[PDB]
Amino acid sequence: FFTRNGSVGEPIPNSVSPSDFYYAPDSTQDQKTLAPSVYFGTPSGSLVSSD
Amino acid sequence: NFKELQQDRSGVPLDIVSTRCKWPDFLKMTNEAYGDKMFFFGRREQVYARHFFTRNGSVGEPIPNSVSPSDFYYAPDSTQDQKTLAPSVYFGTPSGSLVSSDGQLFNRPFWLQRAQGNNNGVCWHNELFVTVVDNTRNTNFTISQQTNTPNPD
Amino acid sequence: TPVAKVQSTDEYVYPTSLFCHAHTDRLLTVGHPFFSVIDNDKVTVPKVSGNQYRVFRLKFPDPNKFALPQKDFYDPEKERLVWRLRGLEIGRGGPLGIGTTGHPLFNKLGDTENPNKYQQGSKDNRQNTSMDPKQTQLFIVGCEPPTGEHWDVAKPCGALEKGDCPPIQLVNSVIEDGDMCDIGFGNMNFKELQQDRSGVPLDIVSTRCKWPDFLKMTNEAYGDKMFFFGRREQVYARHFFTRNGSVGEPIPNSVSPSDFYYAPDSTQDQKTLAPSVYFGTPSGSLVSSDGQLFNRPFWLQRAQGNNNGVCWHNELFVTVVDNTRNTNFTISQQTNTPNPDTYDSTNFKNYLRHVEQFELSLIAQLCKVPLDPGVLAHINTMNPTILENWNLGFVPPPQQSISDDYRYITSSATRCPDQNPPKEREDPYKGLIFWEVDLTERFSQDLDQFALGRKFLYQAGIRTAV
Amino acid sequence: GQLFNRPFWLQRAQGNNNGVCWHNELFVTVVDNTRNTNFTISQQTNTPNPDTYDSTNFKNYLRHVEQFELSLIAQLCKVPLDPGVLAHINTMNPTILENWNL
Amino acid sequence: GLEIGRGGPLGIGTTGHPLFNKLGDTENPNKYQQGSKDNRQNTSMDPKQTQ
Amino acid sequence: SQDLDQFALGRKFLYQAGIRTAVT
Amino acid sequence: GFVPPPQQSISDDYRYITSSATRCPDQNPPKEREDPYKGLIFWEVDLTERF
Repeated sequence: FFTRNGSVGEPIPNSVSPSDFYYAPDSTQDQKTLAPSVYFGTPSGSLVSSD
Repeated sequence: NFKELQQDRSGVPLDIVSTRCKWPDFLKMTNEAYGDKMFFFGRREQVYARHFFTRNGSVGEPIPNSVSPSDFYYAPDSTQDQKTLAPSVYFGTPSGSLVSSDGQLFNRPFWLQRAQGNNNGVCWHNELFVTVVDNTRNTNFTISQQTNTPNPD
Repeated sequence: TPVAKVQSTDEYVYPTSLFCHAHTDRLLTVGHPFFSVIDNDKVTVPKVSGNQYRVFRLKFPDPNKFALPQKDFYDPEKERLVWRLRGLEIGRGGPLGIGTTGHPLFNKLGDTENPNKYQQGSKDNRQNTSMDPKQTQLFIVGCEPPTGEHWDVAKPCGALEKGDCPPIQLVNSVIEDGDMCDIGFGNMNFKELQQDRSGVPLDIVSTRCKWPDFLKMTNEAYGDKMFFFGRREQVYARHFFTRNGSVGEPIPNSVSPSDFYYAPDSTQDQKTLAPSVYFGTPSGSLVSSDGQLFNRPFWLQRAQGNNNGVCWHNELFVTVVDNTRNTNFTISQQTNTPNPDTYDSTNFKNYLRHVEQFELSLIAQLCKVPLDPGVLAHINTMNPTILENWNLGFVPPPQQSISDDYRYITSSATRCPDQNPPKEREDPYKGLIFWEVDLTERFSQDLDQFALGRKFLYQAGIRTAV
Repeated sequence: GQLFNRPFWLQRAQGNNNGVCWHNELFVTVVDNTRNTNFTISQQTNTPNPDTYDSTNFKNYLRHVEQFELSLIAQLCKVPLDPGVLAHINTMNPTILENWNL
Repeated sequence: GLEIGRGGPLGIGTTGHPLFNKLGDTENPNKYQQGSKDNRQNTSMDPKQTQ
Repeated sequence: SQDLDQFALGRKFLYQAGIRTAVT
Repeated sequence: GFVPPPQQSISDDYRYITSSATRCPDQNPPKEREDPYKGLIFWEVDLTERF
C-alpha cells in the first residue's frame, strides 16, 4: 500500500467527518503539512494452481 | 456514527471519518410482520486483521492495578523504562483478502420462488428497492495532469 | 429393585402435535472488552468481550398450568406435561470482524522467529504486545448447565521451595455467563498458574479460560448437559516469542541429537544460554460469512444422548461463543474545552467499547408423561426435583398439631413468640451467573407469524390454513 | 480437518486380517499435532512481597497436558479348529495356539 | 468400531534450540555477510502439522 | 459391557446399524 | 432391589497414585462393602480362580 508524489489536485477538505470537526496539526513542527492522500495498492494474483 | 463518537476526527480513514457506517438489520427486517423491507437477500463478508496498532491520546480509563491489567499489573516502578504504561487502546487494521471470480454474487440470475416473509415478491405501490454493496470492484484509478506545461524535459 | 440401564425419553415421554413458538425481543449488551470499569466497587461499565461464554438460562412457562380449551387429551390425575425443544435459532446482529487484545507490560524478551544476532538480559524487559486470539464458534443446548474443563493448581504430596513449578490438575466446572473461552494459550487458570501477571493479554491475565468438556458431557448417563452442539475453531502461529525470567528448569547438558555434551565455551557471547521458554502469539485467520454457525435454524430431530430434547424443569441452557464479531469500537472524547484549532494528544480521551447483539428463537413441542409406578420411580432416580416441581410426590406425612396462638404477642406477661423463621430456599443454581432470559410471557401458538415458526412449517410441510 | 472425535466402523480391513484381535491385543497409534499447546506457567517462588517487577524474581516453566479417551465396539467371533485351520494358524503365528491349548 | 476421544482445545505449540546452527538468513540478504567461532543463535519454529 | 446404548460409541453403533434397544 | 442413585458413580482414577501434587491416595475411608471381620485374623484363602 503506497502513496503518490506530485502537486495535490484536490486537497483534503478542512472538515473531518469522523469527528464532525476541523483538524490541522498546527501544534506540531512535523504534521503541519499533510502527506499525499493519493494512495495506490500493488496488485497480486496469488498462487497459480493446476486445478 | 464516526462523526459524533470520535471527536478526534482521525481515528478511521478519510471516507468514513465523518460518515456513518451502517450494517443491514437482518434481525429486524426478517421479524417484520408483513415481510416488505426484504423478501430475498444474500451476503458474502470476509476480513482478517492485517496490522495491530495503538491509539495516541490521554487515557480514558486507566488500567486497574489488580490482575485486570495483565503484564502491566506488576508495576515496573523500579525501572525507568516502564514506569508509565503504553496506551492499552489497541485497534487492528482490517483487510478483506483476495477477491475471486468464483465468489461473485452478481452477474447471476436469481429466481424469487418462495420469499422469506409473507410478502411473496409483490411489488406494492409499483415500487421496488434493490440494495447493492460490491467491495470487489472498488479499484480507484490514479489520474495525472501536466499542469505546468508538457514543454520541459 | 426398580430398573438399571438409562432408557431413551422416547419410551416414557409421549409427544403431541402441539407446537409453540417462543423468542426473545433482542438482547443487547455494551461494555469494555478487557476489564470492568468500576468507581471503587460498583460496576460502572461491565466487561463485555467477544471471547466470553454467553450462557443463556431460558425460563419456560410451566405447561401444567396452561389453560388449554379442551384438556381431554391429558389427565392431570395421572399425567404431567413437559416442553421438548424441536427447533432453535441463534440470531447474531453485529457485522463480522476481528478484535485484538494485548498487555502494556507483556513478559516477552525478544523475537526468536529469526534472530540477526545473539542477545542480552536485564530487569523489566516487558513489552507492549497485542494479538488477535484463536477464532472460535460454538453452540451447546441442554436442560442442565454446560461442563467446562481447565488446568489448575493442585496441592503437591510434599513441600516445595519458593518459586517451584505449580502442579497441574484438570478441573471441571460449570461454564457461566462471562467466563472466558480458550484463546490459543490453553485452558488454564491464569490467576493461580501465572504469578507474573504479565504472561498473557489483559482480558485473560486474571481469568480462567475454559473449554467445553465434550468427553464428559457426551459420556454422562442421562445426556442432559447437551443434546446438540456445533463448533468451529481455527488458529495459526503468527509470531514466535521468548519469555524473560529466572529459568526454572535448565536445559540438560547432554545433547541427544549428537550423543555429546555441548557448551558455548569457544564463543564468549553465547556462554549464557538464552531463554528456552517459548510462546507463540495465536491468530484466528480470515473470518467469513460462509463459515458461519449462527443465523441458521437447527431442527433437533434425534438428540446425542437419551434425553431427546426434553426440557426438564421448564429450563433450557443455550451456550454461545462467537469470536467472529469481536470488533472493539474505539471511542474518543474531547476533554477540557471544545475550542482548540490544533491537535494535541492531551486534549482527547481514548476509550474502548464492545457491543454484542443476540436474538433467540425456539420451537417447543408439548409432550405428555403418564406417571405410572415404574415411570415415577425412574423419574425420581433420575432427578427428584422433577417430581417435587410437579405436584404428585411427597404425600402428606404428619397430622395436625396445636400452636396455642397467644392473643397479645407483644405483651410482657407471656414468653416471647418470635418464630416466623424461613426465608425462601429454592434455587440450587443460585451461586452461578447466567444470562437469564424469561420466555414465560413469550409463548405463542401462531407459528406462521414468526420467522423461525414459518421456517419450521415450511420444513415440516404443514402450510398455514387458508 | 480433524480425524479424531469421530467413530470409525471397520466394515472391511485393508489386508487379510479383517479386524481380528489375535492374542487378545490391540494397538492404537495416535499422533495429534493440532493440540500441541504448551502452557507457559511461572511461579513467584523467589518473590513473596515485591510490588516492582524484576526478572530475577519470577521463575518460568513449560508444561503440556494431553487428554485421550478410547472407545471400541468388539464382536465375539468363534473359530472351529480342525487340522487345516490348526496348521494354518500354527504357520501364521505359533504363539496363538501356544496361548490357547490344542 | 473405534473412536479416539481428544479433550484439550485446538492449538499450535512451538519449539526451538537456544543454540541453533544458523549462520545467516538467505531468503532475502541485502549484501554479503561474515563468520567466526560459535555463530549459533536462539531460534524457534512451529513444526509440520501431522495427524 | 454388553449394554451398548449406555455409552456414546455404543449408541452410535446402534444408531448406525438400526438395532434399537427394546422399549420396556 | 436398588435403582441407580440420581448422583452417578463416575470415579476419577489417576494413573500414577503415589506421585506428589495429586492431593492424597484418595481412598482412606472404608465406607462401601467392608465386612465386619476387618478386626479378625484368618488364613484367607482365595478360591476365585480355582473353580
